[PDB]
Amino acid sequence: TIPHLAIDPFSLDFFDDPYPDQQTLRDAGPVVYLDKWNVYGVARYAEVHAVLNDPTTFCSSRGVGLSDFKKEKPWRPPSLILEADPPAHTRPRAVLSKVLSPATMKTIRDGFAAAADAKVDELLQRGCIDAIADLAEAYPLSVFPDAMGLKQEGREHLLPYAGLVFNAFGPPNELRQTAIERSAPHQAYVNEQCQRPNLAPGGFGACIHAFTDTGEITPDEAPLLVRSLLSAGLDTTVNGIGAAVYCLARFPGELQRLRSDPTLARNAFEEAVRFESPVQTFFRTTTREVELGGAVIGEGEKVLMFLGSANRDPRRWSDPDLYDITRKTSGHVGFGSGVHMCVGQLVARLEGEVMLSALARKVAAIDIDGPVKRRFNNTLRGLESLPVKLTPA
Ligand code: HEM
Ligand SMILES: CCCc1ccc(C(=O)O)cc1
Ligand SMILES: [Cl-]
Repeated sequence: TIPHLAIDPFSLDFFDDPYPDQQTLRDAGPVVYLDKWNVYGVARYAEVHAVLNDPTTFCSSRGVGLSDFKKEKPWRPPSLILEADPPAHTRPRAVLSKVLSPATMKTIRDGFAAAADAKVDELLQRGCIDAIADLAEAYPLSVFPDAMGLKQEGREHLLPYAGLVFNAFGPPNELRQTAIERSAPHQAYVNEQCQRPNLAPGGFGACIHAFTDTGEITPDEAPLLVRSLLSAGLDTTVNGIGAAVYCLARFPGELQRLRSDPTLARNAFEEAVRFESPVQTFFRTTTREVELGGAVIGEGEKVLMFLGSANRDPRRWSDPDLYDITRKTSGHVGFGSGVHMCVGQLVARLEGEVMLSALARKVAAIDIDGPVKRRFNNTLRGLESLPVKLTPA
């Protein structure tokens, strides 16, 4: 039989410090039932990995939030990629893979790296800065909207829209209800920018539209795929970079190793994604009765995957609660796993790498010098404010 737990993984108490409850979730069994929301939960690495890698049994087209699209109306038209299963998923996935391809990274790296170096030089002139607003947020804002081909006007709607998207995967708690209440202006802005004439030549948005000539997607699919990048492409990186800086600030020995070998920048970022898991949770819906970790789950049930917990599971990781920039990080599930594994992962890693490279070369110490404030969101883990003093190398 499956253990029933009263833990609310979407409560502010949980967000404030999820680690003890995540252990309780892992140790109760391979599959638990969360009475608060009437969903199954898997918090160990093995089951999270298994669920992610069986999209046939554990589907996405009934939503990857708590809401079951078979029962309730989606809050916005479903994503053609995140909220689709093969074979409908396959061609939109291929388009985004090509738009954000290894070859595409060559076209943006120079500019992304220059912007990272410039940002760190700017911050060093101030010394004492907020590593969230002034760095984790400022840097992606300085490169990603431009890479998308967005106009300047209205960009202030991007972070609010993303906060909404990520809150909306949650249960109908206050965070979700308030986000949806306030959604109209952000939706209006984002939806408008997804149209072809509003996306600058050569940018990711224009490229998605260009693919409508190939037979991979129709012209009416392009705006929703642009919408995907404007939903997933900014706030994720904000929280990833924030995570990495927060790790370096707390683990000075690791900052020193990074300074000594800046080639560790990419793995130092990857390890931060594992360690903090800025994207904490996703759901699937079962398409049949299924046996998972000795437990039987009926058809049409929501299954909550704890990515952050999987990334700290001692059954998989040695010293999971240590930040180690030379850890073998391959296998972590912070970007997911399988057919939906983050299609933007090369952009995320590029941003993280060039920022950590800039810090590695320019900064001697990162010392927290004010109160740290956490930001609460149904799906994202990260900080509201991280006051630090940056000492120049
Ligand atoms: C550190 C930064 C990021 C993290 C931690 C992250 C995390 C994730 C995760 C866990 C998934 C899997 C969702 C699932 O299995 O249902 C995912 C998918 C996705 N991500 Fe990322 N992401 C990041 C950055 C980005 C960026 C920069 C972009 C685009 C520029 C992006 C676009 C997408 C899209 C479109 C999907 C859906 C892919 C599919 O359904 O096939 N993400 N991401
Ligand atoms: C971690 C990224 C989560 C995510 C992925 C895809 C979408 C979308 O296609 O709209 C929105 C959010
Ligand atoms: Cl929308």
